[PDB]
Amino acid sequence: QISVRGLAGVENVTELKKNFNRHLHFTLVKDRNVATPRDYYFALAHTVRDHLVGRWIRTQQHYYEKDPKRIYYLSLEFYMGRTLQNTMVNLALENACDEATYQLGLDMEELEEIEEDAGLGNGGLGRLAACFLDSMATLGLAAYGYGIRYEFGIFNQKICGGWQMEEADDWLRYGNPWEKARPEFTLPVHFYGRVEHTSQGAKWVDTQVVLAMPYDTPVPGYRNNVVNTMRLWSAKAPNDFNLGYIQAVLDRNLAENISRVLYPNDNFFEGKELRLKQEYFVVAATLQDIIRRFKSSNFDAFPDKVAIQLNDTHPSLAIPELMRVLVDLERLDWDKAWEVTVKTCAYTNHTVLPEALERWPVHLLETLLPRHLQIIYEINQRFLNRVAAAFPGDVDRLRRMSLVEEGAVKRINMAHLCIAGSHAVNGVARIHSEILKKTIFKDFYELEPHKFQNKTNGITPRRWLVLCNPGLAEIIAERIGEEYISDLDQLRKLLSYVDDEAFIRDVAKVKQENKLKFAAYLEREYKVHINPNSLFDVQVKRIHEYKRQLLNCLHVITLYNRIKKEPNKFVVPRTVMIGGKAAPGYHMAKMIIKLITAIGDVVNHDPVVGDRLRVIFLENYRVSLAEKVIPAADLSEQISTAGTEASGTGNMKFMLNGALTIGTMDGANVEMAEEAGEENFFIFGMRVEDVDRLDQRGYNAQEYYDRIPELRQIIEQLSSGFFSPKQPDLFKDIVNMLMHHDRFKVFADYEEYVKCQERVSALYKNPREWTRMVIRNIATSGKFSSDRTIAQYAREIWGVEPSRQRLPA
Amino acid sequence: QISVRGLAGVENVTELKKNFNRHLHFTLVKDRNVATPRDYYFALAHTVRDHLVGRWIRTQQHYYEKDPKRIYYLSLEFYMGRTLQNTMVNLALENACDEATYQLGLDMEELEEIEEDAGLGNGGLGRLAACFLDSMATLGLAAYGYGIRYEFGIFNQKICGGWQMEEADDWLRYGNPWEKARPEFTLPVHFYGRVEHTSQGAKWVDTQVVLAMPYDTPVPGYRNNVVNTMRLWSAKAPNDFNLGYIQAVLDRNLAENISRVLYPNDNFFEGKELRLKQEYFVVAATLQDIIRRFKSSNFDAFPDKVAIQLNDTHPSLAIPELMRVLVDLERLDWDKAWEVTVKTCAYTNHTVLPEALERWPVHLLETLLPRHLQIIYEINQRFLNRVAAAFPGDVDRLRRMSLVEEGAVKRINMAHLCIAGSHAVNGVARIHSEILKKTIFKDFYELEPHKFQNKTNGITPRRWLVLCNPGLAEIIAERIGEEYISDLDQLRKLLSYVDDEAFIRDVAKVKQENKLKFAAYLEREYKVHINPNSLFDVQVKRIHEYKRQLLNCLHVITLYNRIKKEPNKFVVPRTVMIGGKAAPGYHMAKMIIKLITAIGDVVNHDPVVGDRLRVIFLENYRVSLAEKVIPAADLSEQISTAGTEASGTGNMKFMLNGALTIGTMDGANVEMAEEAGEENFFIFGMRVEDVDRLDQRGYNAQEYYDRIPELRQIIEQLSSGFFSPKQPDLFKDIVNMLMHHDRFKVFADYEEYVKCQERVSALYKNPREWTRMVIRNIATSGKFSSDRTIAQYAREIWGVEPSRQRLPA
Ligand SMILES: O=c1cc(-c2ccc(F)cc2)oc2cc(O)cc(O)c12
Ligand SMILES: O=c1cc(-c2ccc(F)cc2)oc2cc(O)cc(O)c12
Repeated sequence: QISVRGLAGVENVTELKKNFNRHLHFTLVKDRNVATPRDYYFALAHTVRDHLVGRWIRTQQHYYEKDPKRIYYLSLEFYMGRTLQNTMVNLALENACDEATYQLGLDMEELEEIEEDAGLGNGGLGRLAACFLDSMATLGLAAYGYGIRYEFGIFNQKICGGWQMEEADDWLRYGNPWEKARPEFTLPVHFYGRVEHTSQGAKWVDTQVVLAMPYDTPVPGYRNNVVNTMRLWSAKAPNDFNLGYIQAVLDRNLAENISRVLYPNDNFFEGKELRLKQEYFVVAATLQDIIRRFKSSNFDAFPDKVAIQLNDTHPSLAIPELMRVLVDLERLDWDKAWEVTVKTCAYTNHTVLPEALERWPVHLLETLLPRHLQIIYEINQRFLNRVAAAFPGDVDRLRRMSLVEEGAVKRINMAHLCIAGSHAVNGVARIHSEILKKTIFKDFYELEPHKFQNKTNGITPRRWLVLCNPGLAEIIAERIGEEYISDLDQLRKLLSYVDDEAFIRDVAKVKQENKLKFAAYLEREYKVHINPNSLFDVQVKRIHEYKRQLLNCLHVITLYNRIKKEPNKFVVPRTVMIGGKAAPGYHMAKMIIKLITAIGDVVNHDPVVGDRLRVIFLENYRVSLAEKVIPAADLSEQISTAGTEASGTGNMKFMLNGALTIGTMDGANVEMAEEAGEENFFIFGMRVEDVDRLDQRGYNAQEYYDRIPELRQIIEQLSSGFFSPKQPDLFKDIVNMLMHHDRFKVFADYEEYVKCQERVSALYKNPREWTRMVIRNIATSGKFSSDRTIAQYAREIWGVEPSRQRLPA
Repeated sequence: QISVRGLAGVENVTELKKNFNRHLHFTLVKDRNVATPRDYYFALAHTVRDHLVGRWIRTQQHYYEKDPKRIYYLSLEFYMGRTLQNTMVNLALENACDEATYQLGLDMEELEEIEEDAGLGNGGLGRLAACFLDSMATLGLAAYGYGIRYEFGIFNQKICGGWQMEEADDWLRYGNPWEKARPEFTLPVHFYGRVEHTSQGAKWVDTQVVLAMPYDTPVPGYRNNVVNTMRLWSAKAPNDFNLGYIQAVLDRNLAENISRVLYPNDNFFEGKELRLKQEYFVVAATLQDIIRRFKSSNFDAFPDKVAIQLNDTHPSLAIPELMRVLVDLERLDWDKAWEVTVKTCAYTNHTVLPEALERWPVHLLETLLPRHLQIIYEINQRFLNRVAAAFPGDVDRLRRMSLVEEGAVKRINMAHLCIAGSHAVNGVARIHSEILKKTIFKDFYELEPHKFQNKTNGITPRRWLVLCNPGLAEIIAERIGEEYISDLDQLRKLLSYVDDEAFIRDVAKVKQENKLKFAAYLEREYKVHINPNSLFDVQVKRIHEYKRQLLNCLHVITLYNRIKKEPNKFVVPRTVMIGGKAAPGYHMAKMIIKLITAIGDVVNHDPVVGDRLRVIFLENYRVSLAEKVIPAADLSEQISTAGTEASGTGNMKFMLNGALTIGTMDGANVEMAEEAGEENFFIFGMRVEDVDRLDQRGYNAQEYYDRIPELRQIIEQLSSGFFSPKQPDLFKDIVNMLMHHDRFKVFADYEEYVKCQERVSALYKNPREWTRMVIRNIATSGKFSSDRTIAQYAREIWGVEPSRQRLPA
């Protein structure tokens, strides 16, 4: 059909069809008379998996022969989404499979929809890991993703009576054809026990053993024939475990609970034992595997052969674990073991919000990991000795920098552990990296300025353009070729097309087609009727106070009130779509979801409004829904309070896909506006400096309420029960937070947000100028490719050279 | 190599090799450089599975088209063992695979050893189910095995310090290539709740739902291209289940515990709730599936299209369940629903031992299955009304026959439910069936004499001859052809060879080869050194008081004492091998294992004994060990107290494989001796009538102890600590039971057992006459083919005609 989807050759097609029918018969044990669409999906998945195998075997082979430095990306989260379409894209099989399936009388797009998302992450951090794996494969790095194969990923979200309800995400019920179990590489992980000191060193004894069984998933690079590995551990009980009889067998569950379920908190730390178990489990199994590989190539060369990247502090125990192995098992002296550890490990920080910081109570570590605690204290002592020598007399510095926090309960600051034990610490956007150096890690920065770097986040243009937006991919490719898909900076060439009538027509056409398709998807799957001619105003991301969905709610209510005041006046019609999950125990986040739906109930059913204003809560926001809605968006809402959103990646996805951004100077928004030019971005609100000025004098929300009549009216509607006539006090908690306890200064930005929203509507009245600005955005979106990010990691942290050379087929 | 293993054609072999290499690459994702023997096993398993698929699809297809009466064998146990070799045998692929693997440089026999047993049963009952599936497929019956896919089968048995230790049988760790998950046929099963009565009948409401997900395993018939289905249910939680968050997900375990583990009791009832859950779970899912199939062909024709065979009372709830569906859901009147139920259901009884009888407390049924209880009471009332009309005034009869037993706790007699709700009740050997009519079911028999039948047990000559003893299979086939493998009566033709010098030579040679192979297997796997020239005296079966392993121990100790008395006298050398599992909570059974090993410690280490007497406990007796040891045996020990062993099947396996039997007139032993002639069997001990005479006057063990000096010496050795020098009182419980509380009258049979054992040794001194008697045994073993058994079931219970006609390939 379209060119970027590749060739459908006669041979190729015939072959895919034969293999499809072979899998249906032999793999699925079905004839064409009893097969369901699910069987068909499975037959196709196996057929495509077949094309990976040789490449996967050869790539792993090639790494053994060449022995390059290996990158180990340790994450508790990999937010992969669906694998089928991504695999086809990367193997150039898409058109061939479309053709092959078509000829069997099947719609490939209908089959694609049957695949469960691998929702093994919460949000930005987990998706960053996924984009990274794609880029690392595309850049020919010998890189391995290591995590946990959770039986249950992020919960499926249902709305009932406007409230979020959580359901178990049983993504493995029907089987996963993409993974290969490797039981022969099963490893023991130890817990509990106690430490004996002997003649020749400390001994960790009387432990409980859980086994870690690995599952490997192929990670194909873009058309280079590279297939890297994602290795995820599953917990299994040993067979002597517990071993009246029945109960002992049933108690095997206790041990396997470790890999059972993803904790569904985004930027929130919950200090539960099961969570620490997961953190140690992935670290212990991963490090044994790393060391085993290494010895099949003296520890002096370890950092020349191994890089370990820590995705947040979740795998911070890799630092004490590597020490434990080097010192207790391999019998290296402390100082050498330490040198090796620091040169191997690097730490990526993802947020400055205090409630996200991992601070583990000591009593927990004491019981579960007694040896690791001793090692942590030893690290703390030696670290503080270095600090005291550098800053003699500065006792306050000593307590601020300690890995151990005194207080009610003593805790370990895992972020402090990470900085101490890493040769590099990076934030995830320039402004975030600056804030790390100015504020929370200032002391660490003054001690070791060389450790601190920036690596601005990115997204893969494979999933986030070619895959989800083939029509845009194609019109770009018509003008400038296909090379940009693995070299996104090439999009700058689109700037010479900003005054091309045909290209303007194409850009707008693709946007319109995307909106029609999405509007249809809404009606089919969720019986809702949206005007496709309206401006699509979308905020999709986890529900959070800092992300300020509430600010969007205030704008929505304002438009509503303006319409009612003057019903017979023109306004640019909008569909406001808001979507995301709240963490199950985050009450405020759950109230915001309810507020959103309650506004919809009023707005969507008002006859005077008509199709001028629609408010839709998009249920079950996940990767596969992002792929649908992001291409359909006109306006991206990126409206976190300045200094709170470390980077964001949603922002970049929308820039790439032809939406304009309304946002604060926060996270990568600053770099996006810099790349596109401020005149091509809808910037509003306090800067970082403004927020600090307001904090110095104190944030009084009442001042805003007293001075802005439009705002007062909204707060009164909320309070009086305009939005909740049966429970008039439903939203008392919300009004109250906004008036008395708003950490995120919603009111402070309200006035500038509304004015800036008026400028958006004004530009939308002028399609040509809208589209011209869109082009300026897409054309400058190159920096935000994860290819750029990973090449920066490779060169400035890992000490490896990326490559775009094909392995042989 | 050998003829019964089939042709290895050039095409066949080439083809298997291609498919083997295809699976290694594509299925297992391995090159020949990294593959382990386990990978090789898996590649072969997939390759053989491929040959089943078309046949499986066509057979299921054929049953839909022809719509024959369907047989549903409901068992909580299917003791399948390994599948690979059995599949090859039934598809005639064995030599071809041997050749194909050989050419790849692999030993097929080494690969076969890597397969886990599917140990989804305890002993006789579970193995009977497996043999039946084989026969039903071989006789072209449209038959389905229905059970539970336990995650853990019968525990792996280790001996430590002579004691049994249990380990979890994690048979699914590496995957099962033989099963196909069918998630699309998932069904709800309900538990708990309460009953509302309405205008239109009773309604079971507020239930908890567990899902039943089926896994299908192919059951190939012998060379007829028939492949039937074994469908096993796995328990899965619904996704709204429990749905703070984490705990709700972790609690999904509660529901899935149902299919987690096989209860390891043989002929023992344990009234645990989890066990009742399993019983209902398999019944509820099975019946929905049966009815669904039926409606895709009015309930008047149900029994013309459906037979349900109940393997013991374990699935007795099928009777109230079928009523519940017919009455509550389908709205049939009681009497019609009942007629349908009786005409559909048939009950096989497996034992008369009182501790095996399922008697479920009412409070348990009340809570878990309140509707089923009401239906059971309704059945009871109507049944007792029929009894009162037939036997007016006989109040005692009424209480004896009640389905409900009064007492401490009220209980339901599930066996009574089965007789009431079945058109046929069979025992499992002639003498057992007679005892059912004379004793425990006399009342039921007097009411409905037409219900009571015999169906003498059998074993499949595929697994139990061709597969485990190819060398015997071959020399038989040399004289009489291959037809006997599916028509075992043909073995009678061997009687014309009883005076053939060559055939005598062959029989003895094969026995000798089997003993060499087994003796080697002992050294390799368990570092033990046995004289292959000795008589192999084997007792393999579950450890039980009724099976009288202790009687064997007494004989062993007697030979020991005789040798010591007169060291310099000739005795026929013996290896006594005893093996089997004790139920984990059966203290006595566990003490017997320890006694066995303690005798070995004394006997095997006595220099004066030499290699004249060896005592070996065979660890982890299971199906795949039976396949090795049974062909190697000279003497089969079948020595249960008369009237206790309903049938036995071990007895038949050994008769088929060239061992002579020493046994009591118990179970099928009576029919075996009748088939072979008593002169060709070593019969000893009390008959049934003798046991009854002894019970009438009282069993005084002391009388035996006082009159038999040889016996007194043994009891004194036991007591004084001859066998346990460090714990002198170790065996106090055993001496005590033997002296004061022996239900099984070990002493009563001791004297006759020893004399009869002397006759065995005497015949063994004469190889030619030994072998001639062996031939008379093999030659008359035809009746004990499960083909005979199933043809009897088909004709006299199910109302279907067996067939030996090939389906097209
Ligand atoms: O997931 C959560 C996130 C947040 C949060 C608040 C404010 C920030 F700035 C950042 C995160 O708070 C919580 C409070 C709870 O009691 C339970 C929760 O699950 C959360
Ligand atoms: O598995 C068992 C079998 C028997 C048994 C005894 C005598 C017979 F005649 C038959 C069976 O007794 C038991 C007693 C227990 O306390 C626990 C057990 O697990 C068992």
